[PDB]
Amino acid sequence: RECISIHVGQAGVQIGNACWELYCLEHGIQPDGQMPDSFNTFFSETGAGKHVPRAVFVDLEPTVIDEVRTGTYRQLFHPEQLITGKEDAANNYARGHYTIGKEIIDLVLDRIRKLADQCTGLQGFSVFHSFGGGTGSGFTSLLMERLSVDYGKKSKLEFSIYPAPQVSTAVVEPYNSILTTHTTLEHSDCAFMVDNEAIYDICRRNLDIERPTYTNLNRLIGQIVSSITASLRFDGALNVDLTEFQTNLVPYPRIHFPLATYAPVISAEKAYHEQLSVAEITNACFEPANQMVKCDPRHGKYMACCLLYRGDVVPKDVNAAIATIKTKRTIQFVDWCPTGFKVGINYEPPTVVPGGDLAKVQRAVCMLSNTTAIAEAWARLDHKFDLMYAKRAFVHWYVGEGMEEGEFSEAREDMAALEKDYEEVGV
Amino acid sequence: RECISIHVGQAGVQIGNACWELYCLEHGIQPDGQMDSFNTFFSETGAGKHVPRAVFVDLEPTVIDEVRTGTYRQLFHPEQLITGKEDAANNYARGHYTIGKEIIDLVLDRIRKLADQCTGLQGFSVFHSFGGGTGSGFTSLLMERLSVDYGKKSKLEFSIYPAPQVSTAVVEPYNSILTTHTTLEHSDCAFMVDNEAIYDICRRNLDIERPTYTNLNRLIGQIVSSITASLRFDGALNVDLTEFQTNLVPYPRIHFPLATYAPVISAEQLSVAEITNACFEPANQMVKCDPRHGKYMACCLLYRGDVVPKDVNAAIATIKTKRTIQFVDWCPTGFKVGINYEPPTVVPGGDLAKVQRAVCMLSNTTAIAEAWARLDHKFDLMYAKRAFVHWYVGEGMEEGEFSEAREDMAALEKDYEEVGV
Amino acid sequence: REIVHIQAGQCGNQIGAKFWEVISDEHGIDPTGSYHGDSDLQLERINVYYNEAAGNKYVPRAILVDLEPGTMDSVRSGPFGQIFRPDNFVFGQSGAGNNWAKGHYTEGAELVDSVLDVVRKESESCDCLQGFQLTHSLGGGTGSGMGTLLISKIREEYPDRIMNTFSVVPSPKVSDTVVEPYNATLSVHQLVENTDETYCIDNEALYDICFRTLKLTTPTYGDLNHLVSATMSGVTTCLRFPGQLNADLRKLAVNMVPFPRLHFFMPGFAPLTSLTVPELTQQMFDAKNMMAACDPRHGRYLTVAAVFRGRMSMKEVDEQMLNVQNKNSSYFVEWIPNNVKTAVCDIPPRGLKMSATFIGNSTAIQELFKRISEQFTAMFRRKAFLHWYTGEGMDEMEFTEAESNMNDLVSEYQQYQDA
Amino acid sequence: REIVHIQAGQCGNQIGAKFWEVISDEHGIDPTGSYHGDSDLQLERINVYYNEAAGNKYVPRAILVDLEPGTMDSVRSGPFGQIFRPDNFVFGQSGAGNNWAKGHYTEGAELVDSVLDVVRKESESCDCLQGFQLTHSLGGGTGSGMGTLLISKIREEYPDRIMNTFSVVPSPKVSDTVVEPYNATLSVHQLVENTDETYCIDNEALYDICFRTLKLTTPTYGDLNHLVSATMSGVTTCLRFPGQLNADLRKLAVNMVPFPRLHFFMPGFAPLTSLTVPELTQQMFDAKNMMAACDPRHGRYLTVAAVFRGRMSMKEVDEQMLNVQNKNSSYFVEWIPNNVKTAVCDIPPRGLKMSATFIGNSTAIQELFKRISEQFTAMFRRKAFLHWYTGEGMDEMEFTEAESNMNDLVSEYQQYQDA
Amino acid sequence: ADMEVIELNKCTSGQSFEVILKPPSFDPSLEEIQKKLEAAEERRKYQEAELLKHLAEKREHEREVIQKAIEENNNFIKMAKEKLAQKMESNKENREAHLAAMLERLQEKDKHAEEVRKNKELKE
Ligand SMILES: Nc1nc2c(ncn2[C@@H]2O[C@H](COP(=O)(O)OP(=O)(O)OP(=O)(O)O)[C@@H](O)[C@H]2O)c(=O)[nH]1
Ligand SMILES: Nc1nc2c(ncn2[C@@H]2O[C@H](COP(=O)(O)OP(=O)(O)OP(=O)(O)O)[C@@H](O)[C@H]2O)c(=O)[nH]1
Ligand SMILES: COc1cc2c(c(OC)c1OC)-c1ccc(OC)c(=O)cc1[C@@H](NC(=O)CS)CC2
Ligand SMILES: COc1cc2c(c(OC)c1OC)-c1ccc(OC)c(=O)cc1[C@@H](NC(=O)CS)CC2
Ligand SMILES: Nc1nc2c(ncn2[C@@H]2O[C@H](COP(=O)(O)OP(=O)(O)O)[C@@H](O)[C@H]2O)c(=O)[nH]1
Ligand SMILES: Nc1nc2c(ncn2[C@@H]2O[C@H](COP(=O)(O)OP(=O)(O)O)[C@@H](O)[C@H]2O)c(=O)[nH]1
Ligand SMILES: [Mg+2]
Ligand SMILES: [Mg+2]
Ligand SMILES: [Mg+2]
Repeated sequence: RECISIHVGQAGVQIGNACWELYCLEHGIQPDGQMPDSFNTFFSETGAGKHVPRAVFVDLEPTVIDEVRTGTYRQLFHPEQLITGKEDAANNYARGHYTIGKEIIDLVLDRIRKLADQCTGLQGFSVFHSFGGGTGSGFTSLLMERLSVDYGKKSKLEFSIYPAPQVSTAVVEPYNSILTTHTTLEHSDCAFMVDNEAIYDICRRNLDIERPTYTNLNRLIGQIVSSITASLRFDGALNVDLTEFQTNLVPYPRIHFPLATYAPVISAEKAYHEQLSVAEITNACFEPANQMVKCDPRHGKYMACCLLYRGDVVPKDVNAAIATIKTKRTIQFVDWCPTGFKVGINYEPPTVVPGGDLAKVQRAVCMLSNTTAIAEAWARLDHKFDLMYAKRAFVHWYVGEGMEEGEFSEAREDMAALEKDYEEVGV
Repeated sequence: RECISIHVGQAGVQIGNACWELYCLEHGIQPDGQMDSFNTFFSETGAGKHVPRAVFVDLEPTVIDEVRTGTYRQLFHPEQLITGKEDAANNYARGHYTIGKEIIDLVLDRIRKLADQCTGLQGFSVFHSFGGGTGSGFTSLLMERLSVDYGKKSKLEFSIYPAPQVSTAVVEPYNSILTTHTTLEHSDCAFMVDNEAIYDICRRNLDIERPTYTNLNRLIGQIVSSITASLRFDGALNVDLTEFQTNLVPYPRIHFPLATYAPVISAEQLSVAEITNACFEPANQMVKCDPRHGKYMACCLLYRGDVVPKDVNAAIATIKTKRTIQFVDWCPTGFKVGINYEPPTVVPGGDLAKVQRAVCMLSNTTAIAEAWARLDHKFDLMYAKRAFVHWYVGEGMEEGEFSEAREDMAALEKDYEEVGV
Repeated sequence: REIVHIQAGQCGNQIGAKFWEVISDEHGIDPTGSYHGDSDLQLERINVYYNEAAGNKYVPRAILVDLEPGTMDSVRSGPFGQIFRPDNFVFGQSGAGNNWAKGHYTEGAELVDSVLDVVRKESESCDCLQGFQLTHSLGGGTGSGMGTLLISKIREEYPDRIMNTFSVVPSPKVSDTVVEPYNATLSVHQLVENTDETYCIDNEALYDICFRTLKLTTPTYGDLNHLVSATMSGVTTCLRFPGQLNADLRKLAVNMVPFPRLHFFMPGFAPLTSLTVPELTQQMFDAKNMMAACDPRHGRYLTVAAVFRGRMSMKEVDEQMLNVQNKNSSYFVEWIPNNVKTAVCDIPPRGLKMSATFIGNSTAIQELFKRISEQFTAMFRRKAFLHWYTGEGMDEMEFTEAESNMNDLVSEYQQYQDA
Repeated sequence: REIVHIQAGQCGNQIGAKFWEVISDEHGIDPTGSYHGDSDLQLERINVYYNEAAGNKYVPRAILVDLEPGTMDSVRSGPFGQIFRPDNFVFGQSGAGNNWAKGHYTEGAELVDSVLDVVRKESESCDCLQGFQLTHSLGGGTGSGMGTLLISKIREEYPDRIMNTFSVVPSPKVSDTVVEPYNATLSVHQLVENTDETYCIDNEALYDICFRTLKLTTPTYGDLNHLVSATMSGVTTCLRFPGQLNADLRKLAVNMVPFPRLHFFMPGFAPLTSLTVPELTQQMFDAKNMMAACDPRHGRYLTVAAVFRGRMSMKEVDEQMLNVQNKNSSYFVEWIPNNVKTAVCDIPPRGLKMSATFIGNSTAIQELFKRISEQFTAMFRRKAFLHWYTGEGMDEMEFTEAESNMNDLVSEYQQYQDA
Repeated sequence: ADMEVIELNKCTSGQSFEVILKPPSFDPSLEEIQKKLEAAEERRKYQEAELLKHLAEKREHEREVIQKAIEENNNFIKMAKEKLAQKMESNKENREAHLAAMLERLQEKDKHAEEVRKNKELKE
């Protein structure tokens, strides 16, 4: 039925800031308020005009949220769904999860419950946050723990941002990622990882931008997310229910992180070109250069594939495209699991931002796969962490806020385990 | 901030008489009265006059009387000139006990009358003879008591070490040893001036067959000027006493730095490199001896006049290449260089000429102890027979105080030698 | 979020004075007056370094401290003399020192409270206080002794916020006192304990840059400060200017200092004296261009942080910045991943069309501590000029206790040239 | 600072009378009148030897004592007879003596008070009294006996100030009495105890100088006094004249007498009778030219003091003065350092273009004491003329007690020809 | 290739259908735990309550230094103020005694003359 979005910390905020804008454009809601159920999934028809989101934005410093209460969309939200916190997260889980968090948790927790109160039978939360990064790791982890206390069943879907050297990280980043992903794991149902290097990469090979901005990256991520939710905003089979999301992608409680691949990304200017064939975009879906987490599944195995189409598309083709997508390709499905392909088509065409860098497209695909090769990213992170921890590199800052040296072991200890589970699923 | 000068006894008085005159000429104060910076040493009194922060004391009038006679008569206050009718007699025992006691309270109180118009005084510069009646006696007593009334405040003495030719007195060595003992635990840093060294410089340089006091004093005047200068002008070399001494004395044992004046040349331009070169030359010292023998444990260069550091450097470089560096084991290679742009003015009818630039060099060497020996020997050898001791026992001194004092000089001479590598 | 600036002791005061008038003209501020300059940015984070008072006026959040008038009245009747808030100056009057003891006990303690209670009014005035930064010399005493004291008293009243300092470490050439090594060692120990980050400006390095590489014979205290002053603007740029980072100054700490013992940074500047990019990097990573007498070669870098300046393409920067830690990839500790971060800002400094500055946490700094500890134990051997301190109240073993702490600092930096 | 002059007993009175008229013409003073003479100096320290009265007038600070009128009225109707203050003369009237006893007990004591009470007036009139000097003979009694008494009574009323005497020690040739040795010994003892310095003018020496080196056959008391009189001016010069020394007369004592036992000086003069410099020194250091019958050869010098006179270059004096204690460097005790001091003054004496005088504390003086103690124990053996004293009240053992003290003085001087 | 697809659901603006390709071939978050969180407060408040009880420690050694200083000085004055005074008492007593012994001997070889002139009264 209903559906709350939570955006915590800079990355979280700004990402949602850009996908709440694609949402509006998709459902035609002029910023201020109304349009001249279906999409009630995400908005609450407030007042006798306005349309307002079911979202909450939290950051531990103003700055980011302040720019939201400034630029148009200023009117779009309620002042109360925008929580801000004066003192910064400092860049270490330990602060966000303990010291600085505690102080703002009770105010957030209560407001998201103020939103869930006008929802006859809520469904769950979609949460957006950074992997490394101050409050993104810290506060998130704490939110989720307590969200599990106040909302027993209700599912939790996280949209995490896996950090990458070039789109500037922070030295301590790997600690933070490992740290959150530990506590946070036994509490999420299914999570969508997004490698910043992958998106930086797509913006280069495709949009052709020498220096990709955040505002450039986010727009693209916006689209992937839109395509992910979509299903449950327009209502029309395949993932029309948060439950049905995990039921289709995660076979194991170990919160599995599906690998997302977006269809045709092509720059305006190239806009008035040729419409890409239904067969072709599917064909571009089984292509590493177009993933969302840098790695490669021609290596590992697949244990649940999903195709989410959008626009002008009849199944008749989607079929013949699948047929030929198997013939001269790396099928490599895993031992005890069908050959999934829960196909979903959502006739509603892919709208894109007006001054954007991508053009309108006749039809687009999404493909959410749960492969074993996604663990190649859990490795890349562990190594960084392991190698720094080999000398207590920056640990003292965390012990400083009040953490145990033990929680560092105990967390990497899980990541050692997960990487084992992942590999263990192979044939 | 402020700075009191005290001149006790003949030598003390006359020396100051001549460097208070070089002071005036340096700061241009027409004797009569008038013309901060210049304030370190003078108190702007009345709505005209400039007057020194000094006190002159002697136990007979004579000397002081000539001061209240010759021009400069107006320059001081009548009070700052204390005089005492009965002489010191030439024996510490009198100056420190018998005849002193009587005038100490009156001096002590007047110098405090001077220090009262001084928002945050600094210390005293005291000029006195080594052997010599009240120079040894009274001085010693003054310093004891100054330490009682002025806790912290530093004491800088300018002592005159006696020498056979510019007439001494048979008993001189007793007196010197005597004062330098009591006086030692109470001074912070002292500048010794060998009368033989100055007699010597006036011969090799000024070319005077018979050097007068008035001839010697003029020269000493200059050395002293260059020493103080820094803290009179002001923002230059050795600012606020303390940082002056903190620079020369490494050990509480009052260390007596060795002074060497730059170019002394008679009236009727020397290179920056050359005068520095003349500074490491025994024939130009202030205490006859030689440091090519002992070691250096803190060197200081105090320039005056037209000088850029660019040269002072290249002069030092070459001053070490073909020379006896000989610095001591545990101490850098000092050379706190200080330049004081203000040119070296000299007395008008004087024997030395105006000079473009002059150097000062204050070094604390171990070889300065060669003078502490030359004195001990004289003393030791006379005391070997109680030579004149009875005159001291006569005023009321103990034969023990003679032992107890030489006893320290035995110790000092040990310490000095002990600092060697 | 907002920082106060303490500036104490002849060197500190002179150093900072140039800092102030240098950033003030960057932001476009008159001796008193406000803005004037067709730029617009400037003002965003002007907040950070300027509490602003009556009418237009800008007045820096600065406290001025010393134990002798002179040096202060040098500023007042000087560059941007009128800029500072009058009762923000804290005179000393009494004897200076040039002896630590005096400044950290006797003549020091005397003032402390009257300063502490002026930093207290600036701080509590701040909307959200970030921390303090202080400038002072480690040699001499009216700032190396009072300074190390001021800070020991800031933590205690502000454990909370972080402590930042720019400290000029002294050398045997271009020095006024024989005792400097005593004063230096005595502070180094203090710095280690109560500060989060300390920038080392070595004067030996400084002199070397003017004469060894800039034909400047007699190096004034002037063209020497010009170096420090330019470097200091470079180091802060990111917290006073754009909207790229933002710089919590805490984020800067948590990310530059891997190990508690406040690790001391050696800074470096690009073009100099009173520029292709590959040409700029090659220079900013050269020993011949560090602000501390060291030589990153004789030691690995723990973490490095560089900040460029001027209209230039980051495409080239990111490329050249990778090309340094490659032709030199052995000198970047490999147990800390992306340990070298670069920031670019596009508002040129004084003159200069292009500019870069560099912050480095390098174990080669060990070399500097070793050389001051060399003249220290070389003097404290046969207890040198020590009686100057004994006298002001200090104990003999408070020297050994400092020397001992300091050598460990060397024995730790030398421990992390590991694997 | 200021000295009074007692002058007692025929010899003393005559001796001093020439002294007075000799210095008076040096200073340019009339029989009464004041100054007259184109010189200007003179008057500085005229203070020292002349209390000045009504109008101009100069009147010497002199007390005249005797035990028989004659000798006094010899002065009054004589040289500068009018010069002395009238009630400053103290007549005796009664028997003279020429026997110590009479002058130190019976006829002596009788007067003492009336003299003492006049020295008391002169002294207490003095602005700052330096001490007394007395002239008298050791042989005979009206001054050798009253004198030694007068002084025994000055100390007691004046322990304070110092006692100076010029005493003529008598000889077997040119003598009026067989008893002189008794009178001499009896005083020598007294002098030893209550005086700080005593100059010995030996009459044996004196006679020798006139006949043995001056072709003068019958030596009057006249040309003989001329020697003593000239010597006495030479010895005092430095206290009555310049501004080179000043001479506290106590300074003179503290510096000439190493040992308490008042050591007796033998004086010597340069040119004589009634001069190149090397020629002047060679003479002033010659036995043949000492004022006491001795011979510095048979004994070392403890300390020596020489005072030149007249326009001559000190350059030469200091040179020659070193050249004496070199060609004779064995005769200057080496346990007392710079033990020979020389003073030069430029106001010539009577006649003489050049002049020098000499003061010597020499162990050879022993020779003199020995020779009077030789005729003493040579008479007191079989108790000679002794009954002349026994009778005036003296005790037999007061002679042995004197003799004993005296021989020690010899046994002490002879002790210091040590090493 | 040879697929056969089954179709679960046909909406208004959608259509979902699964396509099986080949036979697979096989066979309490706990509330109470905010005490974990408020264990960190009482460990951080410790860290700081330390480097504070450990800082006011330095503080009262600064009082001690300013103190051994002023008291260092005192014991130079009130020890060498009475080193002078009880030595210029050694002095008065010594000379006064030297000058009193010098009259003692003098007033007696005086009161002997008087007593042996009174011998010339019985004698002559
Ligand atoms: N894709 C994307 N990544 C971002 C964005 N902003 C920050 N990041 C990334 O997020 C990580 C840092 O997380 P932050 O959001 O800045 O951390 P935070 O504590 O939540 O935010 P602050 O409280 O402002 O420090 C790094 O990995 C960055 O690359 C963004 O707008 N888009
Ligand atoms: N350089 C220098 N030395 C002097 C001067 N006057 C005296 N002396 C020396 O000082 C020492 C004697 O000291 P005095 O000043 O005479 O002794 P005083 O007791 O202080 O003075 P008086 O009371 O006059 O005895 C000897 O070393 C002399 O050579 C002088 O004017 N200049
Ligand atoms: C009466 O006037 C005289 C007074 C004095 C001295 C003296 O002999 C030269 C006199 O002439 C007879 C005198 C004496 C003795 C010394 O030692 C032998 C001496 O060093 C020094 C002196 C004289 N002083 C000096 O030579 C001082 S530089 C002062 C005392
Ligand atoms: C004062 O402003 C600065 C503040 C900071 C940084 C910095 O670069 C040195 C600054 O410039 C001086 C900074 C530092 C260093 C890092 O590690 C070496 C890092 O990863 C990261 C940073 C900065 N953060 C980032 O670069 C993430 S984009 C934030 C902290
Ligand atoms: N670079 C820089 N260093 C200075 C300056 N002035 C002094 N110093 C150094 O700092 C040390 C002493 O500092 P100083 O300010 O004189 O001591 P203070 O009384 O504590 O302020 C000296 O050794 C100098 O090398 C300055 O103007 N700039
Ligand atoms: N040179 C000097 N000696 C004299 C003179 N008169 C006497 N004498 C010597 O002094 C001794 C005693 O002198 P005199 O005056 O008769 O004794 P008086 O009774 O004390 O005055 C004699 O033995 C002579 O040797 C004199 O005129 N001049
Ligand atoms: Mg953060
Ligand atoms: Mg004297
Ligand atoms: Mg200074």
